[PDB]
Amino acid sequence: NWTPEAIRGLVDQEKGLLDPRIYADQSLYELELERVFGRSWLLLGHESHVPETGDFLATYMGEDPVVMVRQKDKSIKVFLNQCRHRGMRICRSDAGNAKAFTCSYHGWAYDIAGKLVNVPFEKEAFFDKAEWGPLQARVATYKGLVFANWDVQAPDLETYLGDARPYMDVMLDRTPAGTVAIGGMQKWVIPCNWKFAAEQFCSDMYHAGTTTHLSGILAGIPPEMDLSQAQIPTKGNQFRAAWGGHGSGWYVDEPGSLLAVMGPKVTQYWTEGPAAELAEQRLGHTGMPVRRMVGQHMTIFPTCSFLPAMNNIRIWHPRGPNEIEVWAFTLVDADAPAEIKEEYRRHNIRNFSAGGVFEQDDGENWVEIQKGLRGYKAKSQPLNAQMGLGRSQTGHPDFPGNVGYVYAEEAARGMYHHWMRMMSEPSWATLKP
Amino acid sequence: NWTPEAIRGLVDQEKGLLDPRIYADQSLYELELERVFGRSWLLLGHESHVPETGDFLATYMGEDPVVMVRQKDKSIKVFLNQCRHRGMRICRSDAGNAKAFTCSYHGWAYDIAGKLVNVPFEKEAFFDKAEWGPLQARVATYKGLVFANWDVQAPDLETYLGDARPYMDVMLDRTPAGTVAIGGMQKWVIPCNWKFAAEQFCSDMYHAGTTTHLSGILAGIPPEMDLSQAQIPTKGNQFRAAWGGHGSGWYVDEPGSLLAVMGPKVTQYWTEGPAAELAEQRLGHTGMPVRRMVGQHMTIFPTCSFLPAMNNIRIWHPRGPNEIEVWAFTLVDADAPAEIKEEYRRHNIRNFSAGGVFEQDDGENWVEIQKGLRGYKAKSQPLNAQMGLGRSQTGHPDFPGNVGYVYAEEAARGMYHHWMRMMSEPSWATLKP
Amino acid sequence: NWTPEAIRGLVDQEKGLLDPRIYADQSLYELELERVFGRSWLLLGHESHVPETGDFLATYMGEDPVVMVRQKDKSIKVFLNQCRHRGMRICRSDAGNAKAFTCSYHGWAYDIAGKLVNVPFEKEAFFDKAEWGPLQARVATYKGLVFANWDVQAPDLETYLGDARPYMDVMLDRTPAGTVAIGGMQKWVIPCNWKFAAEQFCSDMYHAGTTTHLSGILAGIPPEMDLSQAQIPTKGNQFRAAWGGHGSGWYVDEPGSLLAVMGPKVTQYWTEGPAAELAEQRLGHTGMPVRRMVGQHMTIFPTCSFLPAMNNIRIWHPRGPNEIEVWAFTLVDADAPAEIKEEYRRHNIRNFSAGGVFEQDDGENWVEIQKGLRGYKAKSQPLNAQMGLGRSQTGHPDFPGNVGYVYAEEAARGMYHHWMRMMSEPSWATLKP
Amino acid sequence: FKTFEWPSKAAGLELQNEIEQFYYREAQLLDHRAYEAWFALLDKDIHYFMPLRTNRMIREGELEYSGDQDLAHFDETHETMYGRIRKVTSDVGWAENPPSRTRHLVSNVIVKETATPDTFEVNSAFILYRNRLERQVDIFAGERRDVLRRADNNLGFSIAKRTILLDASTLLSNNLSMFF
Amino acid sequence: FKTFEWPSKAAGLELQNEIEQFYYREAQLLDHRAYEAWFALLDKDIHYFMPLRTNRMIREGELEYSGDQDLAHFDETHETMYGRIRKVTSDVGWAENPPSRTRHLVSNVIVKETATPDTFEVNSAFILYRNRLERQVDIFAGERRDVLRRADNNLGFSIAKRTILLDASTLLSNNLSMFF
Amino acid sequence: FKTFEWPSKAAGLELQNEIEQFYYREAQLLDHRAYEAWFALLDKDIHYFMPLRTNRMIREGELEYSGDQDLAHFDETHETMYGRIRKVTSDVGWAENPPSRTRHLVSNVIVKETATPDTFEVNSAFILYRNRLERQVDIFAGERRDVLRRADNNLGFSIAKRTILLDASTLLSNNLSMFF
Ligand SMILES: Clc1cccc(Cl)c1-c1ccccc1
Ligand SMILES: Clc1cccc(Cl)c1-c1ccccc1
Ligand SMILES: Clc1cccc(Cl)c1-c1ccccc1
Ligand code: FES
Ligand code: FES
Ligand code: FES
Ligand SMILES: [Fe+2]
Ligand SMILES: [Fe+2]
Ligand SMILES: [Fe+2]
Repeated sequence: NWTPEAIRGLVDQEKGLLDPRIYADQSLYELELERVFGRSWLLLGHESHVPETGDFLATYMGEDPVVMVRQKDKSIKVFLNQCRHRGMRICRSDAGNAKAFTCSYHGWAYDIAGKLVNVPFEKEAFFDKAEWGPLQARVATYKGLVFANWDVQAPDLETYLGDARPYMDVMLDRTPAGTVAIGGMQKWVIPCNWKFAAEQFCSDMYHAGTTTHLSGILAGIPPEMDLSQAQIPTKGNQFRAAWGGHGSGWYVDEPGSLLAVMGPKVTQYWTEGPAAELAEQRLGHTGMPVRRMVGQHMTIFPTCSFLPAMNNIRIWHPRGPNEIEVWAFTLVDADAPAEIKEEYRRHNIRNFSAGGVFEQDDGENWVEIQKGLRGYKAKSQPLNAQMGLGRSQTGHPDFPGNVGYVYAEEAARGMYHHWMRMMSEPSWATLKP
Repeated sequence: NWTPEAIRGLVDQEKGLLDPRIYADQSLYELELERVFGRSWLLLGHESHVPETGDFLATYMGEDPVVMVRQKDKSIKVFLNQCRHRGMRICRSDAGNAKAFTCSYHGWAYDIAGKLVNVPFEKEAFFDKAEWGPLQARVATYKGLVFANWDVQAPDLETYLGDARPYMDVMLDRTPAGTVAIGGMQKWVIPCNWKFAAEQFCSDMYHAGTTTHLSGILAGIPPEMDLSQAQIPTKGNQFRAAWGGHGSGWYVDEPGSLLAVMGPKVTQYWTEGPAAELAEQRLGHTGMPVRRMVGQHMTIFPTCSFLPAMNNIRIWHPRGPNEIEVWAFTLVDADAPAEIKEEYRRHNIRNFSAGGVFEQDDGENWVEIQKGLRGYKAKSQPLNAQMGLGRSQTGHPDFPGNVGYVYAEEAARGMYHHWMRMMSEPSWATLKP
Repeated sequence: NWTPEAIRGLVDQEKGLLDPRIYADQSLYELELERVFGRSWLLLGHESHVPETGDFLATYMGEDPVVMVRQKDKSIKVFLNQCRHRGMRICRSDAGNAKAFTCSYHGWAYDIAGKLVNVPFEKEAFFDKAEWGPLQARVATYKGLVFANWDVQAPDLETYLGDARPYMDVMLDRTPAGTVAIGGMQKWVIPCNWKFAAEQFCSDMYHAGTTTHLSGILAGIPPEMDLSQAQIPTKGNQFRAAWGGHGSGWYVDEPGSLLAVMGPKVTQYWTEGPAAELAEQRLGHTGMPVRRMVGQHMTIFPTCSFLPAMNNIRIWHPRGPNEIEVWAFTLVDADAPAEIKEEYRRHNIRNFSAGGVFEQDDGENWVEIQKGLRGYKAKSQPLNAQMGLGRSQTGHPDFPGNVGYVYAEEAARGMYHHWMRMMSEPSWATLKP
Repeated sequence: FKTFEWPSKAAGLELQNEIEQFYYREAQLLDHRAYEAWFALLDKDIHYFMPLRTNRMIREGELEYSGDQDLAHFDETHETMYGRIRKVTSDVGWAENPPSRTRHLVSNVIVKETATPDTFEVNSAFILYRNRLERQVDIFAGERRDVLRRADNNLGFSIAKRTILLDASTLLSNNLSMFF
Repeated sequence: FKTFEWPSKAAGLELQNEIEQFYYREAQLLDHRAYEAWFALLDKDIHYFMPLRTNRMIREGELEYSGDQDLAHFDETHETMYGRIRKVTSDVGWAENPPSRTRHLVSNVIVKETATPDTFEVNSAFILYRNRLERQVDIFAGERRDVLRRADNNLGFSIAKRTILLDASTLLSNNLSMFF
Repeated sequence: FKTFEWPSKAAGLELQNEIEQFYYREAQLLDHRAYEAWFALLDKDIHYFMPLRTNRMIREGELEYSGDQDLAHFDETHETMYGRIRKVTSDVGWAENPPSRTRHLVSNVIVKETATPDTFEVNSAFILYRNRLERQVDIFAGERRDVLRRADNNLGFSIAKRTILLDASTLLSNNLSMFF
């Protein structure tokens, strides 16, 4: 048993200290499924994954399989992919179009809303069907992205997102046409804890600007150029959300990393011309000079991560303390030129799939970290999250909210600090913004 | 901790509700091994598996490997397959004939009764060998079948079986010559809880009359006939044992199911002619119209299941909450014509092997169910076992015991009720019938 | 919970009884990592594995990855192969030479002593580097062999070894030139508890004098000779250390088994001629007639095993209660003839690697034992450790320390007794010699 | 089932090639779920057999495989194979709806003549890799002993007999919903 | 991606042999990390492709694979393949330094002529066994559909196109740091 | 151990077929436990070698394999293989009594001539699948580098030298109770 006291002591944001047991302990894992995944807003995909009536995506909330499905009234319904009779999976494929769903075990039939409409031999054997359909999640959409939450007490999505939204709009709100998902969702398995993946995208430009991605960068520069010429960006900022453990980081004015990653046509599109002007115009209300932002990472706590200029998105599905699945897709402006959509597609494949020249080095690190945490002494001393400690300020002229340097772990400490709060505060009365 | 109070709360036969944690909880599993498998009568096989002196079969009682061996005095002994010196497996092959057993590790030698008869270097290094043989189980036969129980305080097998016996005798007591096992014991692994398997065969005709086995039936009907023409059986009954969690269900008068599974020759043998009338005569003391019973499923709690018309028998070997091994064989009447024996062999392979047109779809269902149970929300709400609630009664003119309709869960509720009883009552003083 | 009293009950050296749960219990295992591996002297290898400045070996202490590295001043350091920033492996290959070590995740650079010497962006984001390097182990040497211990309160190596040292010298101190390791370390995985393996090499000549290795001997005798004529020694002795759970056993005079294992050239080298005479000269003061010792097994508790005349050395790395890794290497006298060195290499490969004609049969036995222990009844009765009970003596006329017969379990009882003590006594005030 | 009794003179280069290509084509049909096209290969008198395999002491090695009057994993005729093809192509056939993804890697093809013209006895090795749903992987390895007759079809041969010797005692898979 | 449309008349023995041998040589380059020599085999107009694969009800089976407009596991040109070769031979390419140990087992080779003389469409099956670090094992199975052109190099052919059909939906490996 | 130096001009069809058929026959002997017949294939001067393999950084790539003066998994002469054959065929050889079930899938055969007539240097790839007892499965991949001599025996050739390069560092099996 884990006391709330014992839990509060796992993360110290004032000293910048993290207890390594957070990444490996089985008991904390099972508590996370209740206290974190059981009541957070989790990303399921984009509206365009399910555009027409009956279109469905089978996905996860924690280790709970769920079905995301468009309704006739254009609403999106999300219910548990589990029959309340004997637990069978109702929707048994990845995606498609359904007129209804039928349990393959005993024939209990559901409408596309997840409502139990038929039970074979009901008169001869029975009970209200309106109470025996699968558990529904709350569904909210933020500019295309579809989110779900089990907990009726949890704040609404917008309140939950708070002052993180400006940095989501950088990617999501550049045109009145909105975003669309390029077809296809890549899925793969990494034997590490979800928090390493979530933290890296929340807070860790450090690893991309140091050693992890030297070879990724090398793959992306011209053949004639070598690493000794590689343009190091050191200008940038980091955002920690007012509430919720969200965080983002980005480079400023230095297109070195974006150009290597996304090529010249995407970099020019993101920074110069009609689309880039309109985006800055559309985002003027936040005051941000979005065209000076060249390469950004972000996490919406716990497990929604994305790279704005590059438009790669990922959902981390936890599979115990020692495993995750990565489900990845990419977005483009719905009204982007064919040539640009094609650039985003090819470079997202080249850099960020399981074969990606960036992704490869990420998983290699995470895998060894987790293996180390099997050791007793490897868990006996805190890890260092002291970088940038006491250096952030809520009054930056360019960027809103709690802002520090690009190489910092203020967003990180915020993430672990909020993880700790969700783990130690049973009741939303205290937990809410 | 799992207190009796808490254990009592996992099953509710009054309201017909099941806590799905019973299928997934590791702690409950460890208790099951002690409280259920440690003290139930478990099927090890048939007498004809070990026909001659020294003939043995290596099998399991839960996760304890045991040896079942024919003795010199024609009795059968079952002992733990584990040397009390340092734990080595005494009998290392699946089956065969032995004059003796010798531990491969330090040469401790055993007769075919499990008795420790030789310890190498005993005089130089030592203690009474008579106290150091492997643990022996109680062994009882019921009409050809060999059951074992570790617990000297448990009821005897006849009492344990109680009013389930008439329904066993439909399969086992049809001829004065008895039954014999077809050679061959199939073994395969399913990643699901043992209770899903035991309940299906205890109580779940419903799944075979709805969706699970539609393609199974399709595979067995004439090439010219399609699914629509397959007559739908809806006539039949279900039995719940007075004591012990045993249950059975069968179709009455409508032979369509049996015809597709076993074909016309076996269907004929079971229902028309001399052998069929001899069966009804031998069982007249029950008053059951056996020739009208056409397709039957039964579980003798916990893990002994069979299908009396088709003579398929299975033992479920638990392997943690998330896995079983299935070990399967088939029985024929010993004096049945050779032609009928061949038919029984062929259609058991075709239907109930790991590649079986029926079996295939059971494992597919169970696999996805257990997978769902990894989720937090998936274990948070009860499962519905309300079918036939209140509708069973003890006075049926044709079939004795607590009897209701074929599509019901009275047998299922009884099984989980008894499971609950063994899990929460340490003493046989309160537990016995 | 595992209280001291409960832990004391698991092992009874007076009666010679072992509770089989010690090999299977997950909770006991995790305590082991803390109370046994966390404060024992663990074999990491031989000095010649890291002969020159910056030579390293990536190894383990329990499940903690460590780096063993030669320093300019000729001392050897051992540190946790884990970066304190976010846990990454600092040294990512098996062995080689290093000028420094750099973390692949964020570029924290370390010198060959494991001192944190450069943090990228330290000036602009930060804390004292001297306090943030990997945890350091105490390192001690005994006649070539490198041990490490985390615990600063533990006894020093010599005191830890006590009167086991003369039995080690039989292999390690035969020449003023010392020993050298042959190149290469074999590594393989066995799904069994480490204690089976440690005990076998501590106390178990019995298994080689009975049944385990009948086919190993058969592989090493002349083709003209068959098993019935093989010379099975029955003469020898067993040592139990005064403190620490160390043990050894050996054959006396009868060179039959050594000849079958090592061939005639090695047997003669060990027993007759100038080299054997020098060894007798060097070691005689310890009271040992080394030239009569013809095949010996030893364990330094917990996981350092070796076979003095065959010079096969092994490290058992725990991987949970149900698995180990075996890391094997072989030693030779540095000044031995080239021919004898070659013979040591050939015969160690032939006998003692994962394909070894001896090693094959040990894994085979252990795999089955551990599998058996998944059973509930398999863990419910004590195992027999009564061999040689009250037959050992401390004033033996030919051998020093506490000495009994070769086929005894006195050295095993001592091993499990010390194990019990390490697991129940948390202070070195009570535990120390 | 002893070692395959290969002929001392190996089949000519063209026959060897013809039979290897037949298997390669068969694997393409199976790995692309062309179940009716594959079933057309089966002769009306096909015996399609996969015996049980057990752990025996050397002394009792003759009892390793299940016999003709014993249970087996498969023991099929043309009529029963048809029922299975009807099931595997069925919308209600859950075990293969959604379908698995399989790979039949075929090698070690040894060709042998029979007493009958254009009828061959063939030995080969295989690995069947089956991937199912999100994360299920079942690996099978074994040998096939076929009787093949030349035939005027897109593959050049038809299957008269097939026995599969699978390297497994207890099946590690939850089912055998695939074809060997 | 249906059954490979193999030609009625089999390839000549010499042609069959040459292409199998090409593949064996290619496997040796890859398994021995001769990345420079392997890249030399890629023609300038190379399209190297590995589509995503999904679970679909039979009635929606046509949606199994991703198209040219969707994401993929690989979708490469000579230029981007170059970058990958630069990374995999790089001291700071962590995913392959230390390098992995791989085996490309190649079989089921079916050769088909095209409208271009000395250009061939080739189908083949593989198992790629990848072992890495201490204990990591990833096993892949699938088929490759190549366009090969006759070339004056040490291998005999160049690769104009490669499509790899992997038997997987969710990849069970943490990455694809290997070449197919 | 660099890339196999295959000859520019490939072995002829007949020679290619003979050596492949040799391996398929050798694999059948092994997989059906014909240990005495298998052992007869080994010449008096056999060297049978399986080096250790370690994780190294690219700069230390030349140290990947153990050497002649190092430990190995196997390093055998005719006399030592003889003792291994007596153990594996012995009733009291527990590791293989009960025997395992193995499959040696052979492919990727490259044939290279030597200075000596009727003596060939041969490269090939394998997957060895080992199933044992109730549930144990050990999968091995690698390559073989053989020196074969034409021989007047049942199989066509005798084995003069065998080096096995296993794609493994730490062995994931509990033993190597099989032959490669
Ligand atoms: Cl790896 C990288 C390259 C270029 C731009 C960015 Cl934001 C990144 C990046 C930084 C931290 C986490 C994930 C991705
Ligand atoms: Cl699947 C089936 C077909 C025909 C007749 C029966 Cl009793 C069954 C059957 C019903 C419940 C459990 C197992 C099998
Ligand atoms: Cl197996 C053997 C043969 C000859 C001499 C000895 Cl000490 C042994 C031996 C005895 C116990 C453990 C390991 C090895
Ligand atoms: S599980 Fe869905 S109907 Fe029974
Ligand atoms: S374990 Fe059976 S004699 Fe030692
Ligand atoms: S983990 Fe080593 S530098 Fe970040
Ligand atoms: Fe990264
Ligand atoms: Fe069923
Ligand atoms: Fe041994």
